[PDB]
Amino acid sequence: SSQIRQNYSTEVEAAVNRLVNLYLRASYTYLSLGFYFDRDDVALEGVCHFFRELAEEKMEGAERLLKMQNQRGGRALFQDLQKPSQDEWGTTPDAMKAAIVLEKSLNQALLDLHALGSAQADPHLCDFLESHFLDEEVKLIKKMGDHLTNIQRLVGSQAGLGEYLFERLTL
Amino acid sequence: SSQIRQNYSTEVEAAVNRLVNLYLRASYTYLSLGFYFDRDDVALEGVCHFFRELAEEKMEGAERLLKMQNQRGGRALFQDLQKPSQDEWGTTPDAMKAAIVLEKSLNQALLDLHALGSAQADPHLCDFLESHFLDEEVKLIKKMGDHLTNIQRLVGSQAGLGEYLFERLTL
Amino acid sequence: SSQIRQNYSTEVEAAVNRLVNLYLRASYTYLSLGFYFDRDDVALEGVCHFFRELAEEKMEGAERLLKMQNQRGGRALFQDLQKPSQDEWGTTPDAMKAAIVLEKSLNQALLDLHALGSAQADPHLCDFLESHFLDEEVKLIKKMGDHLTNIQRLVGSQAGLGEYLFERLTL
Amino acid sequence: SSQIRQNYSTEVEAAVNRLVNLYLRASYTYLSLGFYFDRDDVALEGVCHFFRELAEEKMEGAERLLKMQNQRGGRALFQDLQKPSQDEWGTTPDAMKAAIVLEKSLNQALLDLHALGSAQADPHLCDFLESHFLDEEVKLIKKMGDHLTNIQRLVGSQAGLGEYLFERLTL
Amino acid sequence: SSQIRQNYSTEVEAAVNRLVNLYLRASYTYLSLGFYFDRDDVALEGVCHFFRELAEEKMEGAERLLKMQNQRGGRALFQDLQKPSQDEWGTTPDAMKAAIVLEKSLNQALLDLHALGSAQADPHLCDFLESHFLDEEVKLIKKMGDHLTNIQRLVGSQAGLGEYLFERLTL
Amino acid sequence: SSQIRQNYSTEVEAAVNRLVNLYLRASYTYLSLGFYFDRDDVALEGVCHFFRELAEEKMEGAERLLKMQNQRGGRALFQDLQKPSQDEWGTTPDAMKAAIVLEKSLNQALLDLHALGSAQADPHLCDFLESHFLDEEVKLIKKMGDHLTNIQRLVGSQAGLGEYLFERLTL
Repeated sequence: SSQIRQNYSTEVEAAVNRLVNLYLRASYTYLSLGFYFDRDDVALEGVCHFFRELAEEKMEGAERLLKMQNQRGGRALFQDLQKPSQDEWGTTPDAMKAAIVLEKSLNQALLDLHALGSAQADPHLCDFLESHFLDEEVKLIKKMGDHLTNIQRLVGSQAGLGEYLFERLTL
Repeated sequence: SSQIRQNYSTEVEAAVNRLVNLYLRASYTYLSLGFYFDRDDVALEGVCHFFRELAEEKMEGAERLLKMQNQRGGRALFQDLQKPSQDEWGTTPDAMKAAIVLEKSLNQALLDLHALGSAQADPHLCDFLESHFLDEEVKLIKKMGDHLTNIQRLVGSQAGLGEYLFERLTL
Repeated sequence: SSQIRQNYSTEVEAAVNRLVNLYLRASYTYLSLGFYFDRDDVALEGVCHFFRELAEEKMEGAERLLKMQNQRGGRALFQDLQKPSQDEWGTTPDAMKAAIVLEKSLNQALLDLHALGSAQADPHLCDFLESHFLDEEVKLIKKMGDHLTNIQRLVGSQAGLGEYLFERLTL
Repeated sequence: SSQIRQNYSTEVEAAVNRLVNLYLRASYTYLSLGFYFDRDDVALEGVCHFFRELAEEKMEGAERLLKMQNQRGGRALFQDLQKPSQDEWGTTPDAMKAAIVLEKSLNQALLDLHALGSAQADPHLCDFLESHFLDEEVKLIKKMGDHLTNIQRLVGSQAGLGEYLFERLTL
Repeated sequence: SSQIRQNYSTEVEAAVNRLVNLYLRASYTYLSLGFYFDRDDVALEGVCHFFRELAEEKMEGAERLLKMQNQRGGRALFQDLQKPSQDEWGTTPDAMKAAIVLEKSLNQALLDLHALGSAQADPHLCDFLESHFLDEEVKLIKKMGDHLTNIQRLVGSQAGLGEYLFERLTL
Repeated sequence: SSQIRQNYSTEVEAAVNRLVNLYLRASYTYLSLGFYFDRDDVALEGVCHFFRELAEEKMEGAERLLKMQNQRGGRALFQDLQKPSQDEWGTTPDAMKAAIVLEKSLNQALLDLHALGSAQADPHLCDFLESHFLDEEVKLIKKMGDHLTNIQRLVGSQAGLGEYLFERLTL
């Protein structure tokens, strides 16, 4: 029995492990999305950079969750990482929609975990998630939504031209 | 059919994809090894740092392989990542032995791939692997072997004392 | 008989002379491509600069080959330089396709020479080509393929507008 | 018909194209002269450097002519480049004599072109040639003549010693 | 049995030990050549410095080979060092010829070792030799050949004068 | 007969040549001792560095002796270098004892040579040895004796632990 563990439920410990898996898998998805936009027959460098930076941020989220698990006296447990949902990611709007779907699923897991900690009366967990995760998610999702609106407006006009202009002038 | 692909076999393309998977899985193993040494009941910060730095280096290897795949006109394909072989990693000597086993398996995949490129008369592949991978592996494995010899010499004497001294004065 | 020559075949010496000719002729082609984009009725300065820089790089390749020929004790022999294949180079996509064709032909001569040195057991030649030529070619061809994909996407939409935008925002 | 072309004869346009060819071929000759003095059995580094620098200057002359052709609304047209007149260039005095012969032939083509522009009442051409070409030629030829006199004086005495001393102390 | 050794043949291990001996003996030869040119009745300081610097470079080669032997898990084994082939080294041309003979013998041992590693499918060895040894040898031998040609040209004229001039103005 | 030689006996000249051989052989011994401590199964980096630095110092001693031989008008003569007395050097205390034995043998050769110069009334030799060799030896031997006492005290307690601590905290 842990020499430091206090007010830390087995349910929260398990939930944090699942969330690590979800962050790792999102990182993997972004690695894939990034290298797809690096293909010579896709060739949108700004889009590649966008998603590769997101891969690093998700990996950072997982590491932060793992650090907290140990701080609280929980034990990190890792599961297999399922490969990303697609091998090819279509056009800029397809990939940005996919990204928002992924982020919304992360945000919901965060929200579920926050509801669990609140039901378990775990204020440290609730402060940890609010400080480092919940606002970062809101801000990123807003940014993605802004990007989708701009991409959609551009590719309604002329699809190839619009995609090029967005990568050049926004990304 | 790729506008840039030249002298790049389907066998090498497939082999490079498998090697990416192997590097990603090694990264995952090192993340696990690192956070285990971060546990309040293990508490060897130098050892944690050692393995967490290795996680970053393996992730860097995977990214470099993916970049080359695209440079050559191959298509990156990702598979599921199997979880690390253990959930708990025992003592410093156990973990360092595990690390050498893992690295030796990476080095053999690199050697196999180099033999394949040589049989396919792919000099770019052979130069790529020699420049960025084969010497890094030799140097890392030597470093690990040096570490194991020092840890074994220390924990033969007095196991807890020896483990502490190694983490403090070498790592 | 040369006071320094060792392990350097007459076949490799001849092949290196042919490759110098091929590099010189590529330089000439790029000079032509560059000044065509400088015409008042073509007027794409970024495209001119792209090809004029490539003319300098190919001339650098020839000089490096000549320096090695002398280092090894071979004798540089020069042949007539055939003029470039066209007098006028059409549109940006036409010129970029022509460039990829030229580079792919250079890369194949490099690959052939590397196979010859390997059959002659000439490791210095094989290291020389890998270090200074084979990776530069792979990277340049990837860059060109990226450019073609972007130009094609732009000129599918609206050809003049697309060509202008590419020269302004990528080149 | 060119939107910018004014007072620019078809005869001058053709003459400028021939002169580009002559400058390119002189550059080629100097590349050859330079790498000959780089041979392990010739080994006069100052002489190599002399001629390799001249190769760059002649290439610069060709580029300047091509730029002016486009400025005036003429169309650059390239022809085959004949290889240099020799494969081996003998002694320092032989090579310096060859250089003066080549430069005198360039200067005469410049003089002929200036006489053509003057007969065509093309003052821009006449100013262009005077500013960038005619005085550079006079100064270079004087320099070469100075060098020949010094080399001849030295190799009259003792030929190998004299050649070494000139390369060391003048070049 | 070595905890790190992988893909490293007993034949290569033995060959590397022989090459260390060959590098050490070359260092010894250059020490001798250097101090001979330091004699009050020889007195060519530039020549002394030339060979003493080469003694240091050969010692560096031996150390680099020994470091790699240990990196790979081989065991360094040292043999007696035979004294240099001469006690007195004649004139500058005699000593430079002797140096080229020695270097050509080193280069052939390197080439033989590279052929052995290639037959043993040891790509690390092959990359190690190419990176640090084979090009250094080619460049040094070219330099020596250049020096011999210059010395021979000078001492054909007037032997003492020529030897002095070479030491003063080249070395 | 030497234009500079004065008060320099054939006996001293011969003795200085023998001492050069002894210094060279000590250098060789230290190279061996150094690379043994570099082995992955020995792995004491401080000890390696200690002996490799001593190899350089002994090589410096030999060079200084050779320089003086020439200053005095003597002729350097080199003999075969016998390999070091062991291929493997045991533990830190074994190697430090071996080092003291070697240094004591060098110091005795220096003392013998000083007694010879004094019997030959060669004050320059006697001052040369006192200034650059005799005090360096006394200081090095004291340092080694200090090291042995510390190593012996440590490995009396717990041998592996003690050896590690000495390499970490003294070397």
